[PDB]
Amino acid sequence: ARPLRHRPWYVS
Amino acid sequence: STIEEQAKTFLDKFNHEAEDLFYQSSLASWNYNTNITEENVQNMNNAGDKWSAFLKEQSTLAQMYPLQEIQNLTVKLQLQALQQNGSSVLSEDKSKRLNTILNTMSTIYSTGKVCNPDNPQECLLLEPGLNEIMANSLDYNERLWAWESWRSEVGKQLRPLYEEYVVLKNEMARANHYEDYGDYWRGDYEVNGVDGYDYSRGQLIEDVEHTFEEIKPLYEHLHAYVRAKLMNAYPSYISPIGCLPAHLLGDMWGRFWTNLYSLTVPFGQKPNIDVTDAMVDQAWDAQRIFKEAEKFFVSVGLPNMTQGFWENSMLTDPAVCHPTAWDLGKGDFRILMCTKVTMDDFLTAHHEMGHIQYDMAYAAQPFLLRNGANEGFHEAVGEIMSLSAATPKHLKSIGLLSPDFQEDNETEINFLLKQALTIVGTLPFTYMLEKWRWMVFKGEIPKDQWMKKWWEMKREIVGVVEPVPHDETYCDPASLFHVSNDYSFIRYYTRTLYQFQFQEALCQAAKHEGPLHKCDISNSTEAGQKLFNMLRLGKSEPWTLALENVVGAKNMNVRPLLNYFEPLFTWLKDQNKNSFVGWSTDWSPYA
Ligand SMILES: *[C@@H]1O[C@H](CO[C@@H]2O[C@@H](C)[C@@H](O)[C@@H](O)[C@@H]2O)[C@@H](O)[C@H](O)[C@H]1NC(C)=O
Ligand SMILES: *[C@@H]1O[C@H](CO[C@@H]2O[C@@H](C)[C@@H](O)[C@@H](O)[C@@H]2O)[C@@H](O)[C@H](O)[C@H]1NC(C)=O
Ligand SMILES: *[C@@H]1O[C@H](CO)[C@@H](O)[C@H](O)[C@H]1NC(C)=O
Ligand SMILES: [Cl-]
Ligand SMILES: [Zn+2]
Repeated sequence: ARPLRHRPWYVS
Repeated sequence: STIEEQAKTFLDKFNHEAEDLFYQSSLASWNYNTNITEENVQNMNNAGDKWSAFLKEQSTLAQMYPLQEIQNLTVKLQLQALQQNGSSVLSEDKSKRLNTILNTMSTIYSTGKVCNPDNPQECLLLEPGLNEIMANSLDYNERLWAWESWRSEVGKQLRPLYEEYVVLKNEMARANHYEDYGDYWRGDYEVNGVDGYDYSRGQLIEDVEHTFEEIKPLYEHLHAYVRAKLMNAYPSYISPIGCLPAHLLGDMWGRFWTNLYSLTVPFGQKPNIDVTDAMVDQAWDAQRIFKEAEKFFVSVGLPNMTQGFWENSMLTDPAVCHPTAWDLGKGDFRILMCTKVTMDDFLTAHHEMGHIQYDMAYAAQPFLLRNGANEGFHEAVGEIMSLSAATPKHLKSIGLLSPDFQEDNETEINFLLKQALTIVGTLPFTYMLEKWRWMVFKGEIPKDQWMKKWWEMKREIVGVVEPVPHDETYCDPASLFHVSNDYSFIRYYTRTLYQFQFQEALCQAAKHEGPLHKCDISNSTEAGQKLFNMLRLGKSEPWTLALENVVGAKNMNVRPLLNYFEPLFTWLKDQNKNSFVGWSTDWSPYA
């Protein structure tokens, strides 16, 4: 799981 | 105004804190992906948890600045991203039920397995068992068993869950003042407040339908050629005027026709260009591949990779080996790739470094604007890099191909046919699937004909027919990952069109001579300049403007894709001159 800069902001 | 000034201050402080927390989460996730450990699992979990809680608080804080009182559009964009209520607008009961349904559908899909009926302890997963059957089996009934067993075992589980999921997602969307969940998804292309660059959510439907109408002739000719080949591959099972049975298309759904290549290759005595052996002969290594990619990007005027990139990237296998481009912030850019010395990994290196190049271009933007202009931009940017890097001209330049090498027309046709099976084949599939979901969310398809309409559309739009009848206990759409895992799908259509638009424009900027598919943009700083004028925008500007920056037009256009395949289109028309082109929706394997 890693962070995004847009929703959902934390994907797997 | 005071509220707008306070909104700007709030966003500035958000940017600082988000940069810090995002960097820590990105670095923790990178460490886990590079070195799987319980300690790195724990560190990743801690970073992710802090990041998500921070975003929850910042969403609540962003609510204090109504967009109705903001007149700066950039500020408005940043605020809207944080203000999205989403599933929170539902009651805790409905929210909880929706999350349970979502996790359940995901779990059903990822644990799906089908077992030999004559020996039930022999079971197959989607990957690799069933996928292997759907790619490689020439046994009509084995392929039918795999296709039907997957739909029966998984989609039937998913059907009631998917019904409740539609209900709850529609309530969520309407509570956020959208018409329905499909309209909510199409909001991802919306543009307001920019005169001359606006784009409404309904306009996406119109543009997808119009461009699809334009590609219908090429797809019909490809479909007729493939149908003729498949009649040889599966004798007595395919009508000359009929749709293609859904279980004979090379994968579990017919999403791509890639694995039909060896059943349809026009000139099988000509091999396709593979420079793997040349790479090994010249003793290339992963570092060599990525240095060549860096040279390619420099040649159009883009920066070469950072020192931190060369230090911190894992270009060799010690880890999760998915090729990925990481933009961690604070000048930290990495690529994770277990590179092999093979042509595919060379092209994939160009693709991932294209991602990184995009990331570097818009790094100076505010945090929330450090993204692609819309959901389709980033992968299109990646794809054009592979396009240029695989051309014979490019391979000659880097000395992986002989200077006297000349691609004959049979090899050219083989390559374009293989390209079309993946690229063109998936467009009707993608359009039709998303159209079905849009219509379901709209309320235009009653539950009691969900499947009846699905297959009616499969026959009409895609030219594909179910090998056996499916009543409304089935949920065939949900048997594909993106449907059961609640992902919008039209990105694969727009992404495709964009990528050829880009390429054509860049290739015109490079004064390319000859068919578009042979173009290489290497050593064209004018091309790199046109590309960079969009890359640096991030999502600070409407995607329409960002697209115009590269290609001089404000809207999706399929004409460049058609131009790229025009030689294949001509060849196919000649090949099909004694065949039916198109299909009757009336025929079925079981009627
Ligand atoms: C809108 O405001 C811009 C400056 O705002 C600041 O800089 C941008 C990049 C964001 O970080 C934002 O959050 C900051 O508050 C101006 O450059 C721009 O011209 C303004 N809009 C118009 C139409 O003039
Ligand atoms: C968002 O929703 C607000 C009301 O919902 C409240 O906030 C969400 C996050 C949930 O926690 C819910 O329990 C709360 O009652 C509205 O006041 C606000 O205007 C909405 N804004 C938008 C942009 O939809
Ligand atoms: C790019 O330029 C270099 C040096 O000018 C040259 O060696 C290389 O072959 C060129 N490649 C193309 C595709 O023009
Ligand atoms: Cl299906
Ligand atoms: Zn990519």
